[PDB]
Amino acid sequence: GPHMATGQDRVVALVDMDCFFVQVEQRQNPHLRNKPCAVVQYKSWKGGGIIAVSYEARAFGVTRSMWADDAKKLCPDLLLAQVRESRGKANLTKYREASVEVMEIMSRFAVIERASIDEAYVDLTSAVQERLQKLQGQPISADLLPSTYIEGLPQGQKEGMRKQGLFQWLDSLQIDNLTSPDLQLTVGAVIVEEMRAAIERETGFQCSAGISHNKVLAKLACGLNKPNRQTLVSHGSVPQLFSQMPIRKIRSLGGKLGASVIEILGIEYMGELTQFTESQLQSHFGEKNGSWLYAMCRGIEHDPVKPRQLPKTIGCSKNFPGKTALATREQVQWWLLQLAQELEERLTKDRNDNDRVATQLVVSIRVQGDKRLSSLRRCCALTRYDAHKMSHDAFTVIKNCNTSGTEWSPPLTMLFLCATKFSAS
DNA sequence: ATTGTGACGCT
DNA sequence: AGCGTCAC
Ligand SMILES: Nc1ncnc2c1ncn2[C@H]1C[C@H](O)[C@@H](COP(=O)(O)OP(=O)(O)OP(=O)(O)O)O1
Ligand SMILES: [Ca+2]
Ligand SMILES: [K+]
Repeated sequence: GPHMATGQDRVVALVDMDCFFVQVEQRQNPHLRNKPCAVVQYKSWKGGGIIAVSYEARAFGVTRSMWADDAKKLCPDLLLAQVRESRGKANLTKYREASVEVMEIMSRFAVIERASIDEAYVDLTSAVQERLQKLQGQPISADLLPSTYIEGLPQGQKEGMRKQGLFQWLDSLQIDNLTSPDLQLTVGAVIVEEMRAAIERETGFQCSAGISHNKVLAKLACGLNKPNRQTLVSHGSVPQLFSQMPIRKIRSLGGKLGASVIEILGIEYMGELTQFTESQLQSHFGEKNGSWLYAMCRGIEHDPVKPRQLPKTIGCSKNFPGKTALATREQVQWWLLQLAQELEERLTKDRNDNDRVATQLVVSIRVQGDKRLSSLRRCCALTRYDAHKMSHDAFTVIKNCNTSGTEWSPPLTMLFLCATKFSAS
């Protein structure tokens, strides 16, 4: 009743750069704009691996993690841009720098949590209060929400329906109540329209966004209307929305845990979780997961938007699949050097830009025929930004994995160097 | 022969 | 600490 908290205390947005690496390449090369096109890493094995796909190309069935030769079968006019190669591996610097452009604009409007290179959560609660007090009672015009969908409306041409739903929502709004969660979300959506307009004006990049009361709903909302649109998911919209939502679509339930929720409880949709007590869910999935599931099938989640615009780790990884697996000492040392040199370059830039120094080096490897994605993960001290020293230390840390009697066996299928544990500098 | 990231939880 | 999960 009156004491049941409804998770309506915050306004949270999730901003997601539409096919980001593709947009970066389309900005640089106008011949790629408004065409079916994709970004690929490497080129020899089956044309290279596709890692990003424009919406025009998605219409032909082109997806990430598909070989370029196969994508060309689906879409023979597909245009491709290749990731830069430096020191023998893919180098994502162009995309990291573009991401910083976007994140810096978002940070003007509100505090952000960098979730990935192309995704950030936005805490809008204080921004909405400020904008509400600046309104002082006037309603919100549809003209302030030109790309917003209201999930679940209209009820009772795609752009025509978008506007019908928005009109239903806005006519229903009680603007006089400065504490109405639905009003707060709507003002959040106005601010996100402005943020998205600023991103596009100042970078050329388009994005989609979700606006709701927490991060999981904001992420779910963001996915409902792409590309270049934003979606408001109100608390009231959750029962219908969840009633036919596959559990795997909710952030963190797309893996083994979600599969076990489905198998153990015999359900398919998020909304079905409401039938179970909190103790029942904790009994199947643990105290933390159980309480989380109990609240989140009701639209409630408390995970904060962390004030963190920079990555916490700086990592350099390369797979050596099939017959490219590393089999000699000279090879392992040469690739550790290559990785360590990219890492030193990025670390020196990070120290200059962000006033911090990493203090721990994580070295990880995969060994041929090992079922796990990482076979070994050991850490050593990171005391100066020197590629030769880091590569020597990584070798020293992994060298007892060699079971030979100048050869390396079993062959190595992945090397990974990661700088972690930053401290202010 | 999805690769190259990056965040967080468990024990 | 090292390993596992999840997503991007
Ligand atoms: N597995 C991956 N390997 C390499 N890069 C990836 C991988 N997954 C995603 N990315 C890269 C390419 C994307 O441009 C960028 C953002 O990822 P993601 O948001 O999932 O898709 P996207 O931005 O390309 O399209 P959209 O969000 O519009 O559906 O990160
Ligand atoms: Ca994206
Ligand atoms: K993303």
